[PDB]
Amino acid sequence: GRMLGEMWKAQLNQLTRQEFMEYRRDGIIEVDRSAARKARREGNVTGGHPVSRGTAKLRWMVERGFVKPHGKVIDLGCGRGGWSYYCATLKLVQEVKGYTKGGPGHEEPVMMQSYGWNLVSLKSGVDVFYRPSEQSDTLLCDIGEASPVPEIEEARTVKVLQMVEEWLSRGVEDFCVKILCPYMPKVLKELEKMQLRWGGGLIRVPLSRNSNHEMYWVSGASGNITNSVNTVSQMLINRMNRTNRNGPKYEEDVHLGSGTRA
Ligand SMILES: C[C@@]1(F)[C@H](O)[C@@H](COP(=O)(O)OP(=O)(O)OP(=O)(O)O)O[C@H]1n1cnc2c(=O)[nH]c(N)nc21
Ligand SMILES: Nc1ncnc2c1ncn2[C@@H]1O[C@H](CSCC[C@H](N)C(=O)O)[C@@H](O)[C@H]1O
Repeated sequence: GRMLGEMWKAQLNQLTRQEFMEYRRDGIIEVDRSAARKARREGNVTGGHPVSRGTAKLRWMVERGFVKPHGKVIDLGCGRGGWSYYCATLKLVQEVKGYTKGGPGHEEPVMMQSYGWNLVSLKSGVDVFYRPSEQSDTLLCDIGEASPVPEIEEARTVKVLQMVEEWLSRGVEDFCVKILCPYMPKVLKELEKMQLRWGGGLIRVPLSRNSNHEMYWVSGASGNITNSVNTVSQMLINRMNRTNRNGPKYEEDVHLGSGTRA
């Protein structure tokens, strides 16, 4: 038998494009980024606007205690830097190192002056899958590229977990790791072993789009992995089958201020 999430992916792939676009943001929470997009086009780096939607997703988890960034934070796949700049605003964070691939088709780090920007060092041109691990107090990873083929998303997710395993073995106190495809067998098998060793649990951020099944493995959660994943699959399938669509529920984006930290 298959996990319900496999069903969801098959049904997702059968939507027309118009159906898909009507579904992907139906009933999710979305922060309004109109001012942020104007800020990046105007080079406004002091207005507190996050560089991406990712900031609001990590804020959601941090304010619920699912991860408590502190000390030295390493941000794997930092992209423009939304997670890294957010952590540098936090009282217990002392240093943020972000690594991302960059180059054609990939986001380059953006230089911002949000609060605590001077604690952030972002490095492009870095393939984290071949980078030696380093010590960290907080380990973040937001990597996982979508595909219509669930076996490709499965393999991509397993590769992330095998990399994270090396970084966690350095001794990490807090973590938050994107699980792109949590319902496929090879991901479940690996995650269950890694939960046994390192703890944590899977959570679904309601800012995630209905067009993906992404969940985050976070140190400040617990709970059965199979049940957590199934709960998300049923929600996403329920939303796909309720065809009176409303678009997202809008909320306010994070304000990251400006200024250096001592
Ligand atoms: C093919 C996919 F399965 C993608 O593998 C997944 C994520 O496609 P996506 O790039 O939007 O990812 P998403 O936006 O959710 O994630 P974030 O940006 O928040 O990180 O949706 C499906 N998909 C994309 N386009 C279409 C489409 O035209 N028609 C249909 N039927 N399915 C589509
Ligand atoms: N092998 C790899 N090594 C390093 N970065 C990678 C990678 N594969 C993908 N990435 C990067 O992972 C990034 C995920 S971006 C995630 C959003 C980010 N947390 C924010 O808040 O802005 C992408 O920019 C992508 O280019």
